[PDB]
Amino acid sequence: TTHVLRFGGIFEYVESGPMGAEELAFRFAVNTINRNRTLLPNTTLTYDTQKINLYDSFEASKKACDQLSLGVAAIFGPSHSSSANAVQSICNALGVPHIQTRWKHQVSDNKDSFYVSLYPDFSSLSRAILDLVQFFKWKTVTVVYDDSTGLIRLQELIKAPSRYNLRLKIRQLPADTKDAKPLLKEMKRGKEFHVIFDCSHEMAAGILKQALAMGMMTEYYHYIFTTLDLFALDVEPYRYSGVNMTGFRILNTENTQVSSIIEKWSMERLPDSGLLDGFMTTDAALMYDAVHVVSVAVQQFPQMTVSSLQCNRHKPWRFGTRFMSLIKEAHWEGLTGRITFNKTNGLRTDFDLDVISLKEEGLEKIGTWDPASGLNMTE
Amino acid sequence: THVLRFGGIFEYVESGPMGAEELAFRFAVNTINRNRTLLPNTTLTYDTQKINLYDSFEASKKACDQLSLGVAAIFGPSHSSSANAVQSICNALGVPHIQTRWKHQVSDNKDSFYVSLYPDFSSLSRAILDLVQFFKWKTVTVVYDDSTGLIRLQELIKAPSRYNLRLKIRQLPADTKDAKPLLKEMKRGKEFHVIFDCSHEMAAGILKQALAMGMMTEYYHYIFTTLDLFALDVEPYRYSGVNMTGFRILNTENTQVSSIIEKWSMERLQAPPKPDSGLLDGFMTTDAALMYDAVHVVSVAVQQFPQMTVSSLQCNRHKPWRFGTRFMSLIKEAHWEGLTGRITFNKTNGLRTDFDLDVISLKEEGLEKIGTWDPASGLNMTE
Ligand SMILES: *[C@@H]1O[C@H](CO)[C@@H](O)[C@H](O)[C@H]1NC(C)=O
Ligand SMILES: *[C@@H]1O[C@H](CO)[C@@H](O)[C@H](O)[C@H]1NC(C)=O
Ligand SMILES: *[C@@H]1O[C@H](CO)[C@@H](O)[C@H](O)[C@H]1NC(C)=O
Ligand SMILES: *[C@@H]1O[C@H](CO)[C@@H](O)[C@H](O)[C@H]1NC(C)=O
Ligand SMILES: *[C@@H]1O[C@H](CO)[C@@H](O)[C@H](O)[C@H]1NC(C)=O
Ligand SMILES: *[C@@H]1O[C@H](CO)[C@@H](O)[C@H](O)[C@H]1NC(C)=O
Ligand SMILES: *[C@@H]1O[C@H](CO)[C@@H](O)[C@H](O)[C@H]1NC(C)=O
Ligand SMILES: *[C@H]1O[C@H](CO)[C@@H](O)[C@H](O)[C@H]1NC(C)=O
Ligand SMILES: [Ca+2]
Ligand SMILES: [Ca+2]
Repeated sequence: TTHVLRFGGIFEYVESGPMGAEELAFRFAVNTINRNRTLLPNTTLTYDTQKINLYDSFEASKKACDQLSLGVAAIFGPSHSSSANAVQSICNALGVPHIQTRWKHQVSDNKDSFYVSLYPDFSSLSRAILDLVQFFKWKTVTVVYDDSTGLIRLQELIKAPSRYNLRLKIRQLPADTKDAKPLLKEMKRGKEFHVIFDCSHEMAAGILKQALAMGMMTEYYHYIFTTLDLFALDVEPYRYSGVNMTGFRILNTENTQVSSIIEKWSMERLPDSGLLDGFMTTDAALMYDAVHVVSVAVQQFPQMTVSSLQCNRHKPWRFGTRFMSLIKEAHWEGLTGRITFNKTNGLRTDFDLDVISLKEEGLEKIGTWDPASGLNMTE
Repeated sequence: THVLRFGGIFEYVESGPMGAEELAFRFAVNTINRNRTLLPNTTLTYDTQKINLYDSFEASKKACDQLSLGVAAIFGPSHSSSANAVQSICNALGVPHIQTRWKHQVSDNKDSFYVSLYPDFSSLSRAILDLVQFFKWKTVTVVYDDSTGLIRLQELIKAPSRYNLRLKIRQLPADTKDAKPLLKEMKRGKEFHVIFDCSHEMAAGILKQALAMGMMTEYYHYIFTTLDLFALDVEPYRYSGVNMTGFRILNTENTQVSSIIEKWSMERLQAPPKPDSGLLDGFMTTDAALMYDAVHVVSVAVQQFPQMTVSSLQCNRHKPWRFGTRFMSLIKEAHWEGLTGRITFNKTNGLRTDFDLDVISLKEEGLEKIGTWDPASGLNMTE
C-alpha cells in the first residue's frame, strides 16, 4: 500500500534570494502530511513547483501545461489575477482541479467549473466591514483604496449609502506611499477622522508612518483595515498615541495547535519596513490549508491516479469531475478555521473571523464575526 | 505584389450569422484591397478563428495557430480575460496585438506589444463629469451593470471629495426584467438625475421598465456612458420630454462616414433585432466601426514598412518576430481619419486617451447633436 500522488504549484520568481512565503507553505504542508500517519496513510504526496513572473499569463500557461503533462492531480495555481485566470481555463478544459488561495474577480459570464478559492470572499468581508462600521455608529467614513480593483471588491460597501444612513468619500493612494501626504493632508483638512484603508499590510505599514508624521495618529482618528494581516504590523510606535485601529483576522491563533505550527514556520524561516520579522501571513496559511483540504478529498478517492494530459490533445482527465466535487464538499479545520466551500460558487463565503483592535497593550481580540450571527462583541 | 496576412479572433455563433465585429474586419480588408491609394502594391489577406469568448485557453490555442501560419497582427478577442492571454502571447513573440474593446490594464503588467482603439475613460469619465457640471447637478445616482464599471468610472466615483457632488451607487440585477424593484427605490428616493453605466442593449431594456414605472417624464434626466445611443429606438420616449444625454464617437456628421455606414447596413445578414429588443435594425455599433478602423490604422503603418514580411512563430520555440518591435512602434505613431474620428495613440500607454466626441441629447424630434468634447478644450456647447 504505497501510492505516489503529485500536486503541481506555480509560484513567484525570486532570482535574488529566498523562495517566497507561499511556495514555502506549500512544501511545508506536503511534508507535514507525509509525516502524518492519520492523513494519507498509504499515500505519499510528491510535487512539482514551477516559478514564474506573476503577470506573464503566457508563462503561467506553458508551465501549467508542463505539469499536466508530468501528471498532476491539482494545480495550486498562481496568485496574480490575470495569470490565475489563464490557468483556470486550462485546468477546466482538462478537468484538473485548480486551487486558488488569493482573491480575483470572477467575471459573470465565465462558466469554468474546475476550481475553488480559499480566500474569504468579500461579498462577506464587505458585510463584515459594514457590520463593524454600524457598531461604531459612524455616519461619515472615507474609503481609501490602493489599486482600482478594490472598488469591485468593496462594492457592497460603496452601495450602502443608498440603503443605510451613511456618507462616504472615495480617495485613492498614489502608486508610491512615500507621498501619501498630500492626500492625508486633504483628509486632515476635511476632518475625515473615520477611515477605511483598503490595501495590503505592507502598504498599511507605510501609510501609518505618513499618518503619524502628519499628526493623525491620535485619539481623534479611527482606522479600519480590510487587510487580514493586521498582526503582521509593528505596532510599538502607535499603541500609546491612543488612535483606534480595527480590522479582522482569519488566522486562528487563539488555538494552541495553530500557534505551534506557526512557530515551526517562523522557524526554518528568517527594518523601516514596518513589518514584524518571522510572521506567517494569511496568504501562506491558506496555501498550507489548501494542500490539507485537497488531501482530505484524496483520502476518500483511492481509486484515483494521475494522468499525463496534453494541451494540444484534448482529453479531459478521467477522475477530474469526481475529484473536483469531492473537494467542494470538503470540511477541514485548518490554520484559518472552518473551511467549507459554496457548492454554487466554488468560493469561500462562510467562515469565522476574530475582530481585533488596538488597545494600549497592543492588538487584541474584541469579538467575532460569522455571516450567520454577524458581529458578536465581548464586553 | 506582396501578401500580408492579419489574424482575427471573434465570437462564435453556432450557427447563425457572423458577428458584427468579424464582419467589419472582413469588410475593411476588402475595402482597402479595392483601394489603390492604400497598400497599392500590397494585398491584404487574413485568417479568422472563432472561439467562445470566455475560454481564454481556446483563445490562446487559436492565437498560436495564427502565429504559426504567420500573421503581422492579431486583432485579438473582445472579452477581457481572453484578450489578456492573447496580449501576453503577442508580447512574447513580438506580434502587435490590436484591441478594440476596453479592458482593465493591471498596473504591474509590462506587456508592450499592443494598442487599444476604445476611448479610454480616464477621459470618458472626465467627459461624463464635465457634462454633469454643465447641467449643474448636485445629486446623481450611478447605476452600473457588472462590477467592472466601478474601475471604469473611478474618476467619477471620487469626484465627491473634490467638487460639491453627492452620488449614490446602485447596481442592476443580472436580468433587466426585474430592474423594477430598483427603479422603485430610485423613484421613492426622488433620484431624478441618473447615470446608466451599461451596454446599449441593457439601456434599451431599462428605458422600457422606466416608462412602465412612470419615470420617463420632464422630471428625469438620464446620462448614458454607452456610445451607441443612436442604436436605440427612441420613438416611444421623444414625446414624454424626458431628458437623455450621452456621447458619440462615431462621426456620422461626415458624409463619407455616412455612406460607408450605409454599405454596412447593406450586406448585413443578421436577423433584424427581435421586436421588443428596443434596438434599430441595420445599425453599425461603435465596437464594429472600431474594428474597421483598426484594420485601416495598422495598414497605414504597413504602407510605411515594405521591408516587412510575415514569419511562422511557434508558442513552444521562443523566437520573437524580427520586425515586431519596429512595426508595433510604427503603429503607435499612426494617424488616421476613420469612422470614429481622429485616431492617435498615447506613446506611453498604447491607449487612446485623446479623441473627439459629439455630445448628443434627446430633443422632441429625436436624438440630436448639442455640442462637442475633447480632452483639450473640454465641453463645447452650441446654443
Ligand atoms: C479607541 O481608543 C482608545 C484609546 O486608544 C481605547 O481606549 C479604546 O478602547 C479604543 N476603542 C476600541 C474599539 O478599541
Ligand atoms: C453561494 O454564493 C452566493 C452568492 O455569493 C451566496 O449568496 C450563497 O448564500 C452561497 N451559498 C451558500 C451555501 O453559502
Ligand atoms: C457571541 O459571543 C458571546 C460572548 O463572547 C458568546 O457567549 C456567544 O455564544 C456568541 N454567540 C453567537 C451565537 O455567536
Ligand atoms: C481609399 O480610396 C478612396 C477612394 O475610394 C479615397 O477617397 C481614400 O482617400 C482612400 N484611402 C486612403 C488611405 O487614402
Ligand atoms: C431637456 O428638456 C427637454 C425635454 O424634457 C428638452 O426640450 C431639452 O432640450 C432638454 N435639454 C437638453 C440640453 O437636451
Ligand atoms: C496619455 O498621454 C497623455 C499625454 O500625451 C497623458 O496625459 C496621459 O497620462 C497618458 N495616458 C494615461 C492614462 O496615463
Ligand atoms: C467650440 O465650438 C465653436 C462653435 O460652436 C467653435 O467656434 C470653437 O472653435 C470650438 N472651440 C474649440 C476650439 O474647441
Ligand atoms: C496528523 O496531525 C496530528 C499528528 O501529527 C494529528 O493530531 C492530526 O489529527 C493528524 N491529521 C489529521 C487530522 O488527519
Ligand atoms: Ca501521508
Ligand atoms: Ca490595396
